[PDB]
Amino acid sequence: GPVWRKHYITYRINNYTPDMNREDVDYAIRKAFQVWSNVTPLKFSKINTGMADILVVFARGAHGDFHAFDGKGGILAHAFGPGSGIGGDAHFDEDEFWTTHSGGTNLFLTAVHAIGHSLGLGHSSDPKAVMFPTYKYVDINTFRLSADDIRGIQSLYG
Ligand SMILES: [Ca+2]
Ligand SMILES: [Ca+2]
Ligand SMILES: [Ca+2]
Ligand SMILES: [Zn+2]
Ligand SMILES: [Zn+2]
Repeated sequence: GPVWRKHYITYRINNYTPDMNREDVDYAIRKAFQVWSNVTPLKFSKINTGMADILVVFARGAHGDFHAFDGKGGILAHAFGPGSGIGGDAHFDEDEFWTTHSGGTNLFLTAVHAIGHSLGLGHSSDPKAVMFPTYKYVDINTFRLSADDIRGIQSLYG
């Protein structure tokens, strides 16, 4: 389905979770975009004003779409495929406790998955894939895209 038809993509962090230090939110999101720029021709840039392609939002409960969040647990985040307006945007449930580590829900790992959707990927049935729909903590020692994820993204880009 839909893909970005340009190589320079922008993102903006709409608001910041109080669960984390501001700089750690910025870094987690930046690093998550890097995972995907490493395996595609895409370039990602953070902007702080105006309309970005991919808006990163922390929100809880009903927050303006059909994908209302459900309090702590269950659904952690959701994202829209490429397109105008809400297309591309990535939403993170503030009722989770976001972190840089194994405690709570790791923001970086969740953002890698969400951004996969923001770039046009669907879910994988392979539990080893980052696009599998259940969160799995892995350290940034073992984390890597799986073959399934790589094939998926290169079938869309590059
Ligand atoms: Ca958008
Ligand atoms: Ca939730
Ligand atoms: Ca929170
Ligand atoms: Zn949403
Ligand atoms: Zn998903």
